[PDB]
Amino acid sequence: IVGGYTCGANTVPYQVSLNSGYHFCGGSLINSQWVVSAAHCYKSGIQVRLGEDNINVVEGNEQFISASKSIVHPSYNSNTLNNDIMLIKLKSAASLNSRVASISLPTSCASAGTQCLISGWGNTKSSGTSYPDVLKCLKAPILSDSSCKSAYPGQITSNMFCAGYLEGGKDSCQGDSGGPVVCSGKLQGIVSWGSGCAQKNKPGVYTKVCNYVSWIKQTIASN
Ligand SMILES: *[C@](=O)([C]([C][C][C][N]C([N])=[N])[N]C(=O)[C]1[C][C]([O])[C]N1C([C])=O)C1=NC2=C([C]=[C][C]=[C]2)S1
Ligand SMILES: [Ca+2]
Repeated sequence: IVGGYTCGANTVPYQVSLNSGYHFCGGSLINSQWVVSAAHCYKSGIQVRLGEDNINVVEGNEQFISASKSIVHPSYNSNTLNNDIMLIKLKSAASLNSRVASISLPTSCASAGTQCLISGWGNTKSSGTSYPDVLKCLKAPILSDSSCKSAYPGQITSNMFCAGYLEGGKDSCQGDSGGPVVCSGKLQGIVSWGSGCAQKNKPGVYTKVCNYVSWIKQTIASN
């Protein structure tokens, strides 16, 4: 997260870190046994880390649970990142508490202009590299589909939306993928991609979760 601020220990209880010997992507807890992340974050041997703040220090509120299965969206396209979403099941149910909580799925898609909270342990510099150990936060509005497609002509599908500021300086970045975009108490986006980080006229692109609620509910119910 570039241009954001330190969230505060466990102020984002649904935020999870996907670990394969090191943090490689973020994710969102949707219930005690399931996590939502980006399809491009898929890999074998994933360990979900909940209740984290400083990912390099065991502070006392974390729960490390191995994934038992991963399900990449049936229409995921690794080249264009269309349908960039995946489900990860925990080998054992997480113990839900105030610092480890699930985030609700959308009932309807959010409108442009709606303010959202984007979070992650990604790079904090737009022209360099500096990874934070504590969770970073960023308030960002959903941009019109017009400004989104204008910035990325021919690259935006109906399964993506842009959020951020066209002026640049504030945005998600590498290390944030798979992470949450929460608006009005619901998971509306998943950190997906973008042109560089926090660059003017190049806002962050996020998977549009509202288009997948049906798939998520049916998939988790059958697995
Ligand atoms: C993700 O943390 C980043 C998030 C980038 C957010 N960008 C924005 N908000 N301006 N995404 C990657 O860097 C993606 C994935 C690839 O398809 C290409 N790239 C683009 C164009 O954004 C990460 N994803 C990966 C990382 C490391 C290795 C593989 C995927 S970090
Ligand atoms: Ca920790």
